[PDB]
Amino acid sequence: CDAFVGTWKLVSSENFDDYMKEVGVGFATRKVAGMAKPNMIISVNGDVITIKSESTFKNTEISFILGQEFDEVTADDRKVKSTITLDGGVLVHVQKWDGKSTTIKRKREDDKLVVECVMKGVTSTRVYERA
Ligand SMILES: O=C(O)c1cccc2c3c(n(Cc4ccccc4)c12)CCCC3
Repeated sequence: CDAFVGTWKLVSSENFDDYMKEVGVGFATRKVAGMAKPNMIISVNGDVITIKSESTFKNTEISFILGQEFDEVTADDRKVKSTITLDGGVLVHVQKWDGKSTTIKRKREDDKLVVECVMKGVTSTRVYERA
């Protein structure tokens, strides 16, 4: 996947706080993460895709091969098992930890990068446009 390549800035966000809460993020991390307006920088080198989110809150980075599970430390310090695939042009990122699971879909829509975060009954949607 490469249509995802480029530098992206968060422009809008709905229900993210509820999302973080449901995932289990403590209030302190919720406050500073909810107010963050991170840049998402996505690059690809062959089979390795790298995605960085930079913000004053925290900088994070993952690098992976489609279909290969990998260990991740999240901005909220969860140690999760992550598995990202490309499905109908949508990057589907799954995190599993403690028998729980959350799903993050990244898609390209017009000129937006759209992010859908799902946990249990909560769905948060985030939009990012080119910088
Ligand atoms: O829009 C995001 O960057 C984002 C997308 C999906 C899930 C998450 C979580 C967070 N962000 C935002 C974020 C992450 C790293 C750096 C800045 C902002 C998500 C914060 C920690 C809990 C889970």
